[PDB]
Amino acid sequence: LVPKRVKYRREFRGNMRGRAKGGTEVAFGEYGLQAVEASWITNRQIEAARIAMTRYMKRGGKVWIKIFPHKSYTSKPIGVRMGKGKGAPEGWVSPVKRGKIMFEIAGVPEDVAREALRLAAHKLPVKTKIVKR
Amino acid sequence: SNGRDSESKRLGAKRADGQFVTGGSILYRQRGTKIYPGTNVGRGGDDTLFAKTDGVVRFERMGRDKKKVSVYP
Amino acid sequence: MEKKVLIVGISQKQKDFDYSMEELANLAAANNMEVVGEIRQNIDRENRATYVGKGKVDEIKGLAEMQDARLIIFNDELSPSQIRNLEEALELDVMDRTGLILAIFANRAKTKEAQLQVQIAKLQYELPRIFGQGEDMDQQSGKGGLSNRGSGEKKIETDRRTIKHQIRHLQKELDMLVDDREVRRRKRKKNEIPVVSLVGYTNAGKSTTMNGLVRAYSETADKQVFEKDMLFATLETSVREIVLPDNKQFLLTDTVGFVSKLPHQLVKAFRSTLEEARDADLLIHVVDYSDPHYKTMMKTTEETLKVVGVEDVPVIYAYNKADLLEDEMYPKQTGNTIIFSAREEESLEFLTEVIRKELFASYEKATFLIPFEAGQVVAYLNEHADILETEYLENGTQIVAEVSPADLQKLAEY
RNA sequence: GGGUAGCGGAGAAAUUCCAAUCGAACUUGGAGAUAGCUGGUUCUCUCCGAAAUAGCUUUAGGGCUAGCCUCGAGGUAAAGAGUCAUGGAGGUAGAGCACUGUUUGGACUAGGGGCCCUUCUCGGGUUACCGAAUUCAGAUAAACUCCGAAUGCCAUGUACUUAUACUCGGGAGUCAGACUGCGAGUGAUAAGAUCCGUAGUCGAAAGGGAAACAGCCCAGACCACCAGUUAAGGUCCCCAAAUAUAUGUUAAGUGGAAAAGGAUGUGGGGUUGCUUAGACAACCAGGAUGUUGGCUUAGAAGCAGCCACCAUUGAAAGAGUGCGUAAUAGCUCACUGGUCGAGUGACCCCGCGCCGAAAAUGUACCGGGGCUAAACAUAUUACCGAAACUGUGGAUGAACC
RNA sequence: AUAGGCCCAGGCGACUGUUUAGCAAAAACACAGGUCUCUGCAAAACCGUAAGGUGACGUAUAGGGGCUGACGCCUGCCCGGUGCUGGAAGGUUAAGAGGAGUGCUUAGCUUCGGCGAAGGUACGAAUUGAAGCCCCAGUAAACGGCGGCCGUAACUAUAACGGUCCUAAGGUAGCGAAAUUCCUUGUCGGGUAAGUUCCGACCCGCACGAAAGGCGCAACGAUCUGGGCACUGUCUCAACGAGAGACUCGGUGAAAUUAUAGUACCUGUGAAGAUGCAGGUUACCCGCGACAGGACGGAAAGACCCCGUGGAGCUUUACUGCAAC
RNA sequence: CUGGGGCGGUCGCCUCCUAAAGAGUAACGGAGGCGCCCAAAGGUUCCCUCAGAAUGGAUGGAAAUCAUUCGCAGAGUGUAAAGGCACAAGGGAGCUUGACUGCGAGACUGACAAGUCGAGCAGGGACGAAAGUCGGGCUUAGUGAUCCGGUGGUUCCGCAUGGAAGGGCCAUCGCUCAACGGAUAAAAGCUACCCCGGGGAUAACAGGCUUAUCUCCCCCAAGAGUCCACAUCGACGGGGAGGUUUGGCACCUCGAUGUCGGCUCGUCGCAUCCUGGGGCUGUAGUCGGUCCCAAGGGUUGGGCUGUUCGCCCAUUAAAGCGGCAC
RNA sequence: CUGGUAGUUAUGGCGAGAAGGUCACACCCGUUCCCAUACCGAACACGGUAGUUAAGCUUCUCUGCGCCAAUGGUAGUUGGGGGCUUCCCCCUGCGAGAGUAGGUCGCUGCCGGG
Ligand SMILES: Nc1nc2c(ncn2[C@@H]2O[C@H](COP(=O)(O)OP(=O)(O)NP(=O)(O)O)[C@@H](O)[C@H]2O)c(=O)[nH]1
Ligand SMILES: [K+]
Ligand SMILES: [Mg+2]
Ligand SMILES: [Mg+2]
Ligand SMILES: [Mg+2]
Ligand SMILES: [Mg+2]
Ligand SMILES: [Mg+2]
Ligand SMILES: [Mg+2]
Ligand SMILES: [Mg+2]
Ligand SMILES: [Mg+2]
Ligand SMILES: [Mg+2]
Ligand SMILES: [Mg+2]
Ligand SMILES: [Mg+2]
Ligand SMILES: [Mg+2]
Ligand SMILES: [Mg+2]
Ligand SMILES: [Mg+2]
Ligand SMILES: [Mg+2]
Ligand SMILES: [Mg+2]
Ligand SMILES: [Mg+2]
Ligand SMILES: [Mg+2]
Ligand SMILES: [Mg+2]
Ligand SMILES: [Mg+2]
Ligand SMILES: [Mg+2]
Ligand SMILES: [Mg+2]
Ligand SMILES: [Mg+2]
Ligand SMILES: [Mg+2]
Ligand SMILES: [Mg+2]
Ligand SMILES: [Mg+2]
Ligand SMILES: [Mg+2]
Ligand SMILES: [Mg+2]
Ligand SMILES: [Mg+2]
Ligand SMILES: [Mg+2]
Ligand SMILES: [Mg+2]
Ligand SMILES: [Mg+2]
Ligand SMILES: [Mg+2]
Ligand SMILES: [Mg+2]
Ligand SMILES: [Mg+2]
Ligand SMILES: [Mg+2]
Ligand SMILES: [Mg+2]
Ligand SMILES: [Mg+2]
Ligand SMILES: [Mg+2]
Ligand SMILES: [Mg+2]
Ligand SMILES: [Mg+2]
Ligand SMILES: [Mg+2]
Ligand SMILES: [Mg+2]
Ligand SMILES: [Mg+2]
Ligand SMILES: [Mg+2]
Ligand SMILES: [Mg+2]
Ligand SMILES: [Mg+2]
Ligand SMILES: [Mg+2]
Ligand SMILES: [Mg+2]
Ligand SMILES: [Mg+2]
Ligand SMILES: [Mg+2]
Ligand SMILES: [Mg+2]
Ligand SMILES: [Mg+2]
Repeated sequence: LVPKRVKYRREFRGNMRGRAKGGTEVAFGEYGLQAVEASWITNRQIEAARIAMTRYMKRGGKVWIKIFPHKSYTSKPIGVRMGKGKGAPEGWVSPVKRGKIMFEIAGVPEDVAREALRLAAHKLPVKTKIVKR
Repeated sequence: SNGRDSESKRLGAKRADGQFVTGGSILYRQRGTKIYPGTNVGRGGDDTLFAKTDGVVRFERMGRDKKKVSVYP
Repeated sequence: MEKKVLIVGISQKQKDFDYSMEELANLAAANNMEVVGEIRQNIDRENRATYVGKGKVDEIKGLAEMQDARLIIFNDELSPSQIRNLEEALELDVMDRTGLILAIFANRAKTKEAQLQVQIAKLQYELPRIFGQGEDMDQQSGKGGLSNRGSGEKKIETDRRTIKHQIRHLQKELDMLVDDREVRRRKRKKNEIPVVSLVGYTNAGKSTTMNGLVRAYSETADKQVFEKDMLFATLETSVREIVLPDNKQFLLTDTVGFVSKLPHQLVKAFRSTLEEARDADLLIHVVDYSDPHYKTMMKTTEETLKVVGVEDVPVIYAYNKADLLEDEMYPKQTGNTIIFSAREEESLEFLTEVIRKELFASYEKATFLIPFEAGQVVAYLNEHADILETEYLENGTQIVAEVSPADLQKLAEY
């Protein structure tokens, strides 16, 4: 998951204060994985969690990724002093605020959904809760 | 490759609503008409709004989305 | 959108230089790069300053702008200076065959043991190319030749403590993960079960031959290896129990593929993977017969196996993908030579017979008389030997079979 | 014994030698060279008391003007400060998707590309391979806004408090700042990092607390007192004051470092299934029959594997829950009557705990002792506790009578 | 008692000499030899303002300067650029010469307005006016520089031979992991039980490279490098003995250093490494012989590093100058 | 200038974001522009409305022009961006030169130098029937002082007097002075032969903070392991501890904390190399593997490399890893 | 009653449906004159009033689109305190945006004709 293009190549880290303004109620699937505390979810973590959910379902039922990594983040290499302008873009993150349903799934029984989502949750740097519609 | 920026142009309101001003007092500095000339007010060549006569400054609405500054003696 | 690259080759009196270029183009497709240009220069010995003659270095720069290639790929491993001289002369990025293979593995590689092997290679490959830059770095802008107490050198251990120390850490880590293989070997070794190891060139079809023999001749036929029409599909050895319809048992092992001009650093890592092949009872060399350059592929393979340390091991030269031809018949044998199609069952049933001729020779016929009270021994003969006939008397059961010498000690009383 | 002398000699050449001095000798003079640099600069009390910023600078550790201090003077609807009221400018927080960008999933047709193709791929029939619109639902933003606060800011008042303000002169110092909180950037949402904003303290602030501890908490030292009351923080002993009161929690020395994750810890709630016409635990029978159900296989007889998974005797027993056999035999469960005589079994939420938890001289992650409260929670009240404030006496500046 | 250790194999320098008085004795300097160049004699060159000198009481087989460095074999291609030397007489240029004219001034003349001689004065055009430069030739033991592309070379020549493009010309002979080698502890051998050093073949410098010489080379060296024999307290691993000092006594008697000191340890704390602060833990008072962990011990206002509109020496196609020619 | 200095980059002006809803506000923070242009692209009068899509039409094609309907701007606005603009500031046409001279109450902005806006008055105009508007351009960049020269003008001065020379005043022109408040008309390097003044304001060593990186330990479990996730391993991802690495920072020390390796002497941690005890094992046995407990003692002679390290020879029960100013 | 002309954030607008007409208003007929078209009497201008409410115009109904919009709650937040500090919580005051109940097919002034 990467933005096809971006207005600006570099961008503020921002902050993660408050409950997510939207996407706090499961809207597509039966079951959803709700963030309980805030964190940056990198695209590498979203892919890890997606494959983990999907493999366990065996091409059965649907998986909605409700978060997208819109925000680039930069880094400085090792052995580079501070200054000389902002570092090069490294990757892509989605700042997930608390209460944000990150994944949703439908078309499998509760037990498989609940199992799929715990496998997904173990790849994410955030405390999760499984919630249903 | 960045590092540049112009001097700030100290735009915005220079006298308050309800304040006695002398003729020629700049009321508002602006690019374009954020605010429009009212009664006894003129728009300078760079959109500066100024009092044409002495009087009290009044910022009014002039129709839903627009705004104007008048000077009533 | 696959980026644009340009490939450069030099015939140092190479036997089939034409293939080496086709292959490097195939490799470039595998790394996901679009080969726009093919620059061939026919000199005897390579220019130790710019790999190609300084004349061609312009002829490339010219074609690289006309085709718009972001980087240029060189068919031989380039010296450090050899690279820097091109970087400046071309004003473009440069990647030799070694760095191009190291990229392909790095992608394809999805086990720790593999990932480390390839990290060790890339570091061993890159270490030099940083050395000359790391020494030149701050020779102009230095501490006035260090007339101070600071002590030490910025000449050595700028690289050797940045890289080379971590190469020592990564080898120490890889040694620990290959010593754990001796513990997984332990049971097979102790049980003295004969090992039939597949080798060959990439795409040869060996991971497919394996899949074939696991469908047909495995108790658990749910488990097939990854097969696909890409270069270096497999990178980690598999081991699968093959139980023939007669009840003879061997292990079938599928390894990494080989490819011409394989980096002398990757070769050190390979030795760990081919550990089962060197210790194999039989060696099955699979060649792609359908391809034109198969005598070229086969010799390049053998030359590699010698470097890996595969010596004095019974070999069988299986020629594969027969179906792609119309002239040749499917199953044929001519000593070590065997023509077959990995897709087809008849081919495998035939390959199976060839294995059963080389491994289970010591299996000879013998007669046994087992009283009814010790039935368990009838089960052993039904499970661990090929029964020809099963005779029944009043005193007990009389069964004549092909058994191993190991069984002719155990059932000796019968 | 002689010669070559410093803008110079001499040199089989090293910057080598020219009186213990040599990339240019020694001595006197110019000369108290110059030094935006370092060091140093000597009596006392009283009143006030900064700055470490802006701009410009061959400027960046210098300077100049301004800002901030001080002294004097002047005029002065008091023009300064706070709050209330009233008015107003302004797009941040939040939010939102109306625009612009980023984006998920449907539905919808265009088309092109796959796919078959009477075809010249002109036209059909399919597509889920792409596709640009289109709507429906749903997201997202420092450089998006249909919206939009709190504050802050500018004014006005005939409001209530308060006491500064401004102008002109004389004299400055300052132009390395630090940390803490809050809002940002840079960084890795690292730094006792760096750079702004904003408040505070330090700087230039002693006192009490935080073991010790510029920058944290409390609070400002005119002098004296063997007086009093309080702040933060405390009250078992070191050590002044509660071994205080009430109701709970914790067993970990948790308290008195540490996460993902893991778990039959313990307290409280809240749903809920079975239950003296007998549950749940154990103990006493039974646990059969078609029948080795069929296929498969050498053998598969409940129990390698595949496919079915019906009925039967009644108290009910699966075409079988685990072991076992080579296959059989054998032991066991489910599932029922009997005995026994009260509870027993799921799930969710909260409190406090547990594991996860390894570093180098010596206990060493409460200052110590030591604590099962001397810990924690909620509520209460006494006391201790500062150079705070008060009392008494004294000294002293200013203003006004 | 006093009197060479020796041998094998490399690098460098021919050699004996010379050198950084006081950290370098060498591979550096010198050297004989080589070559280039200047110099016709009041020589050139050098010192000096000059006179006067050295050169030389010499005279091209001589003298000055540059480079190279015995000897042996050799020293390739390039004169396009830069220098030097010569040529040519066009272009440009200075002072000087020249003085057409033009301002200013005024005796007059004025039709008002303006004209305006003579003289004076301030400028001044053409024309004239050298070297240098611009241009042409030579010169590399002057400063310097010494390529690609495409085929055939079946081999074998890392660098041939044949086509082309460009160049002033394309690095010749010889040599090559080197006092020179990035990949590189290059590859194979030797030597060792084990050899990143050493030695010798392959590969190798993008060609190291021919008088800032290339390649050899007997003799020579307090030169550097590798190996062997001798021999041994160098070491396994230390022991004993002698003298001088140390120590005690008698005599004599300094020094650097030093805020005052009744000057423990641990863990912490703090300008982030504490004898001195906190909490603990230890500890009777005073010495002598010993040892150096600490007192961020002593010594020297850090040589490194930065800064200062601080110096100084050196360079040059930095600026501006000056001698000399 | 500079998260030491050098190298690279930058230096003045304009727009935005950073900027915390007045103004202002830093960084070698994030993005872009400028060093002009226009005789109309200026003034004024009058008149007008754009983009795009649907639909139909010859050359005509997805897209030229024409017609219709729907179209608040999805266009345009010389030129970046922001703020504006459909009564248009956008588009036509007619006449024009106000892209005027003298000024200017009063404001804004500013340390100063400068910069910005300005009603209104007079002279004389342009357009307009008049009202009126017009001292350039929708607004905000497009520039550079003084000194010294040049040209033009002049009821100014003219060194006894008349002139003149020369100066003054008004107008205007000539340097990338761009390091853009401009040291001069005129300015590059080396110092390891160095020197002085200073600085822990500032680097190299060690300490400190930090812990990205590093080492070690974990979670999840797709895989590997002959069947078989968890004997032994473990991808994609996730969470910690440590403070030995590579780094970041510049807090102590520049009136000196004076050095890598080796030698001598050790001491400490345990994340244990050996020896001791145990659990699991792909533990038949032997030989092993792995984890738990365990720091009492022990833990080597050589060759090569200056080498820590490494490689090798030969041993050993073992030839542990770290800390202590490496 | 209708023509003109103002004011008022669209509660005023748009869209849909209906009715009305010498009392104006309008379209409508003409191009001789003033005056027009970068071509066109379309427009602009001028002269007519045969013809018609079809359209604009005026009045009436409608909540489909827009527009306006409480209360309550929430977000945020000044000040004051706490934590386990990517942040979170408590007290006091202020208090959105969205969403919702609901409101709206305007209101108001002058002048002429009726
Ligand atoms: N027609 C045909 N195709 C074959 C045959 N054998 C293999 N292939 C195809 O060739 C592909 C490449 O062979 P595969 O076994 O996957 O590769 P491999 O031999 O394992 N090589 P590697 O593992 O190194 O990538 C197979 O995936 C299969 O599609 C054959 O006999 N005939
Ligand atoms: K998680
Ligand atoms: Mg700014
Ligand atoms: Mg203007
Ligand atoms: Mg394969
Ligand atoms: Mg020297
Ligand atoms: Mg001397
Ligand atoms: Mg003097
Ligand atoms: Mg002096
Ligand atoms: Mg005071
Ligand atoms: Mg926001
Ligand atoms: Mg915003
Ligand atoms: Mg700081
Ligand atoms: Mg602050
Ligand atoms: Mg101070
Ligand atoms: Mg204090
Ligand atoms: Mg204290
Ligand atoms: Mg102090
Ligand atoms: Mg009290
Ligand atoms: Mg007490
Ligand atoms: Mg007091
Ligand atoms: Mg010599
Ligand atoms: Mg010496
Ligand atoms: Mg010596
Ligand atoms: Mg003479
Ligand atoms: Mg020489
Ligand atoms: Mg000579
Ligand atoms: Mg000449
Ligand atoms: Mg060797
Ligand atoms: Mg050596
Ligand atoms: Mg020559
Ligand atoms: Mg030469
Ligand atoms: Mg020589
Ligand atoms: Mg000698
Ligand atoms: Mg004595
Ligand atoms: Mg103490
Ligand atoms: Mg001593
Ligand atoms: Mg010292
Ligand atoms: Mg000093
Ligand atoms: Mg720097
Ligand atoms: Mg720094
Ligand atoms: Mg602002
Ligand atoms: Mg005169
Ligand atoms: Mg400047
Ligand atoms: Mg030297
Ligand atoms: Mg000094
Ligand atoms: Mg410092
Ligand atoms: Mg500084
Ligand atoms: Mg350091
Ligand atoms: Mg220190
Ligand atoms: Mg700092
Ligand atoms: Mg000192
Ligand atoms: Mg342990
Ligand atoms: Mg050694
Ligand atoms: Mg040390």
